[PDB]
Amino acid sequence: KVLRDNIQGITKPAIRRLARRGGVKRISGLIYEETRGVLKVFLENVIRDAVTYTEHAKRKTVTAMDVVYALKRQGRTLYGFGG
Amino acid sequence: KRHRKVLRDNIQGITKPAIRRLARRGGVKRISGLIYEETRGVLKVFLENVIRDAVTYTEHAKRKTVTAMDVVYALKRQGRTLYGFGG
Amino acid sequence: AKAKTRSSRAGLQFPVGRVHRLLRKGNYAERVGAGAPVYLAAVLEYLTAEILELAGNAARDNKKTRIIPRHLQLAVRNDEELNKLLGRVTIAQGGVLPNIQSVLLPKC
Amino acid sequence: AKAKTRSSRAGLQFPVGRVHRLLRKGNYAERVGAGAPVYLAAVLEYLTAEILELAGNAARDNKKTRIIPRHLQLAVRNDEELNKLLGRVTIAQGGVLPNIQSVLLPKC
Amino acid sequence: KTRKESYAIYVYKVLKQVHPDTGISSKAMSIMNSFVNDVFERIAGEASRLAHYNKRSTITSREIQTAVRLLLPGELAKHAVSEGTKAVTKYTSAK
Amino acid sequence: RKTRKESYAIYVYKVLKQVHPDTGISSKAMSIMNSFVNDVFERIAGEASRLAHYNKRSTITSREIQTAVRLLLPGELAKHAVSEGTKAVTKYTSAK
Amino acid sequence: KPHRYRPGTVALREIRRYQKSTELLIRKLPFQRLVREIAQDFKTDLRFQSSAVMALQEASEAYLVGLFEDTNLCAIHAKRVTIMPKDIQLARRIRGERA
Amino acid sequence: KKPHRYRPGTVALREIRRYQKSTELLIRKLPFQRLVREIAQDFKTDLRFQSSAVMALQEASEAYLVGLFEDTNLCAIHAKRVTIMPKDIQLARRIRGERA
DNA sequence: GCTGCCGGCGGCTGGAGAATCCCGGTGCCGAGGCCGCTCAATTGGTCGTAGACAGCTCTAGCACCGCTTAAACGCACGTACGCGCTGTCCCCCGCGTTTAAACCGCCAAGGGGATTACTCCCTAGTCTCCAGGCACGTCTCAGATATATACATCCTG
DNA sequence: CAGGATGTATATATCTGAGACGTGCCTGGAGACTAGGGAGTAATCCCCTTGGCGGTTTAAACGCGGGGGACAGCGCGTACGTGCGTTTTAGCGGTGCTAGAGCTGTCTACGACCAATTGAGCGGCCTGGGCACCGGGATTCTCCAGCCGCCGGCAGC
Repeated sequence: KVLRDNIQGITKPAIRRLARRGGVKRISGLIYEETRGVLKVFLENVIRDAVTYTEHAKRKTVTAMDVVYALKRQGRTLYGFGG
Repeated sequence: KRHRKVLRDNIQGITKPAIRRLARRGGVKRISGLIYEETRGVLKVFLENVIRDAVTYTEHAKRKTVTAMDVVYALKRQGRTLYGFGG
Repeated sequence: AKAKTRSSRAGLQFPVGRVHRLLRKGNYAERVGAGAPVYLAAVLEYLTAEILELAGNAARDNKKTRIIPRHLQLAVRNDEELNKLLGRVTIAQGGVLPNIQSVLLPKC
Repeated sequence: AKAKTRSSRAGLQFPVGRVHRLLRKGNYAERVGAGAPVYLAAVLEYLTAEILELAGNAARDNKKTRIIPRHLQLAVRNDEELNKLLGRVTIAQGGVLPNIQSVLLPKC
Repeated sequence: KTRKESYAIYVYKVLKQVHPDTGISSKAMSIMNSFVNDVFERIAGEASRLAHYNKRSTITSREIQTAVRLLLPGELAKHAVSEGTKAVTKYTSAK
Repeated sequence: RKTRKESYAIYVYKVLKQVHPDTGISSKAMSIMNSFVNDVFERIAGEASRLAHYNKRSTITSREIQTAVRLLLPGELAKHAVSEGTKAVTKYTSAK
Repeated sequence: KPHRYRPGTVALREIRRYQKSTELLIRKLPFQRLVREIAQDFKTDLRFQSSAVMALQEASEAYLVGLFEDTNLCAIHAKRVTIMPKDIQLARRIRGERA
Repeated sequence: KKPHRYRPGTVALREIRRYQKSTELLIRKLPFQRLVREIAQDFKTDLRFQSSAVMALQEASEAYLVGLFEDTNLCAIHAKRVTIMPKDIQLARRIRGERA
């Protein structure tokens, strides 16, 4: 059993723990796919900008400074990696 | 009797029919009777937030009049960019 | 002699020279390159042309010749990729787009 | 003659000269004043001092000596005005404030 | 006296270039002028921050190109980059 | 052994040493504090540069920073921040 | 004897009429007085041009129309047609305005 | 005798208490890193990610999803429910100004 | 009437897992002395933004009556709201298990990064003349009235 | 369950006229003709941290089974929002009329700028010793289901 998509790697218990930190009590069984969709969309929206920043800097490595920049651009500032 | 004619109870000037028209443009059929005070409070706090920045802009400019340039500046500052006033 | 303007040589209907001067005086960077105003003016001209053609289509649909801010809102919001650009902006006398939830309609 | 730092004259421990030079290379304006770096350094020092005091309060409330990002996030979210200042900022290794809606709680 | 600048003439030429028999109102002209001024500043500030990010002291067509990619969503992005490249290559072809 | 960088390490540590003399700060929290200082500095400086270019001026003085602080920091932070900014500017000017 | 219109149908005609148009829905004198009174405690002896009142009026109407769109979304989500202050508060809370 | 089993929906509260107090991430590092790398493989081929960049992206997305789930909880409770449903997420995002 | 009987009622008690505390041992590593360099502070002089004063002057605010139409008040009325009962069937929650994350060790190497010679592109200095801005000045063709028909309702049989 | 009468909307012929669009006039700012000197740029080497590999091992994800409780739906009370007739009240306006703040032009002056010297703030690099961490066991912390005395109906008379 080795053939698996990396989108499914966001396991159902991981979503459950994330929602527990969010503060929810009972979760419907169709949350576990909508949350994957939201996660994928959010990851594209940030890694697209991260990729663009790396291309502009003529680098091939996606820097943590770059991810911070793309996040602050998106309206979600990150603390812990420079600034 | 030259100036300083302070008025009061003018937030009631945002009448219930005005809020109903604004809601119907928003897209609601049925209306509560108790949402009018909440909506008036919401408008008051929004206007206070915008007007604070508008007034501090003029005070920085050392002017005694508030321009639409100033209101637009304050609106764009808080993330509510407004077009149509020399932006 | 034989003075010739920048917008003509760049094939642009937008003020490349004015954009260059405004970048220079806008405190964006210590120095500004020569192709940057051309690229920026081209992008601005494309964006305004797209919005203007959509607004003209809206006005022609409305059986109206001139363009009013209502048509500008109608063109900006009806196009999703423009609406994403102008999501956090509002235009004076623009109104909104007529829509009603299917819940609000009667039975038949 | 003998020299001395600016912050000694301005009564600060936050670098007036560094802030001045940062404003200078930051392309913010053509010219910057002599008191604007000092005012900015004072505002930065005030905000940092208040944040650090609030975070140290939580750290000592957890019977710890060294400030941790969890305590600092607790201090940021637990003061309403600082939460407003840092509303769209997310703190890595900060977690979330413990808050449970009263509906989810049991009947008794 | 006290001349003021705007984008009215260029927006009018753009209108005549897409609809040579369609006019605009005075309010929509200010609306378009404000939109142009807003997008111009939005792209220029992003390019400035891009240059500051890499310790570059210059703004070039590459910085504005990257800013266009960041700002304009998708189809807008790959049309705008193409048009900017076309205009800059026509500019550099004949100096 | 080369390419030294710059940060607000000593300044934030010194601010801690005057407010909680027996409390230290971890590395991750300290880097987060550094990011916060950089973010707020960029915010205020951007607002002040906006004001300076925005009233057709070119010099950023204590008035621009004052209006930016009154314009960014909400509520009581604005009052204490402007109060300490003015007291710092007057302390600087008094002793040459 | 006389013809009477069912409730919600006139509200629907009015929802279609006020959404198609763009004319301003808050009377000018009451809103100008509201703005002037709100600006009193900020700085006394202030002067407001009709253009600034224009801008404030348009911004406020746009803001309230957007809030009522979100509030209608909340009311329909909760299987209601009527909008109550709880919907307005939730729309304001998820937006992050009152958070 | 009889066995001990908790009242259904109490260990849910216990996990809410525990995770709202904890600090570490709630998604395994390797699968999330694989997802990030796969989703950047479309934008550019042969991309390298810093060790810190991946975890920056990670806890950024974790904070985003925690905030979304909190808003979803509030929306569901506003709908006089306890179960969070896909329509709750859709409404929370739509009001937040993300989906539309 | 009044005996039994029958089901609930909540009040309480201890067995049940969970959580916490502290002693005991253990590293790991934030906080501190050292070197020197690199840049920040000092003179010395400039020159040019920005303050003042002096006007002009358009313009924001006040009053004042006539209109009229929207705002406020009432009044049947039926429709949405809220609640209560019900019947599920579908989330939770332990248990066995199957496994895949996580560490730990050793390498090769593409990629990031500091120096160097350089060259050649954006800046700086003047002249010039044409494109943008504005005061008109129109005659418009863009708009707004009042008219006349089709329409979508809500009742009847 | 199909027609008829109705308040709504639709088109359309004049009015009818504020104002987008030339037309010049003017002017100021952008382009054309000269160095120039530092900002980026290949070329080079020099690390480095990154991705890859292969044993354990071990907690976590997973599939199954039971349950009960949250949820959706249907019937019922109800009362409040809604649509419409009746004042009435204040926006709207159009008339002047008033000074007030905006706005521009000049002289001046002082403070931000910048160059050559010189000293120390601090960023780094070990380093000894000090705080966060883990173990097991004793100590509590809640949480749940059965025993029981009490209570209120329930068939008879």
